[PDB]
Amino acid sequence: TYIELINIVNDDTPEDDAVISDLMSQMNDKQTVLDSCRINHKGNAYFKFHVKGSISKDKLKALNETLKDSNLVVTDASTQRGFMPPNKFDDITYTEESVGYRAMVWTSFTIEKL
Amino acid sequence: IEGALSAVMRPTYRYKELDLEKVIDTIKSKDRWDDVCAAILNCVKAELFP
Amino acid sequence: GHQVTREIAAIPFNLHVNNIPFALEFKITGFQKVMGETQFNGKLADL
Repeated sequence: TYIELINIVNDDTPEDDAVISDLMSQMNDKQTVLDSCRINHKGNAYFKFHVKGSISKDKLKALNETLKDSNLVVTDASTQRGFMPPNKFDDITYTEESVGYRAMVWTSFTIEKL
Repeated sequence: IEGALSAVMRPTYRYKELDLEKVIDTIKSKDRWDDVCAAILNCVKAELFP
Repeated sequence: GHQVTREIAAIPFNLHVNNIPFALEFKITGFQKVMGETQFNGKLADL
């Protein structure tokens, strides 16, 4: 029925703690960090990570407080509804490498030095 | 709301954030300038006509 | 109380009034990301 169908989507979508856990895994994986590395206009370096699910404002603040211990903050976290492009791309255009479905919930994190 | 015309039209406001990093495919696109122009105008047109 | 000055001051007397409660507001960012490339200025260092 209708309620079950929307529960499937909202149950497939991971919750805040799972989103943070997956973000930490991507930050620990060396190749993913390299793929997410971006050089800013000042010669600085920021990292962009694509993580399935969404994080609420209350736990994003908790995430930033956790990251401060590492001199990192999340300057942006945008909740997209669409396909997840690989971390080596900056754009959300659908390619043969994209994972997901057209209404998938996922977040694009921008992590910068404190 | 303030403004004399509020009495003869339906007050209308729309806010949309456009991130060129996510829209523009900088790796493969041959003409980045045109893609930026299209992204901005497509954002405006999509919201303005309705 | 100790120095006299010829103070020729201009006092703006005007008002900006909005007539039509209609606007579409867009926030467009990322131009420097998609219209330019940063040069390899040596290695990445935190200073």
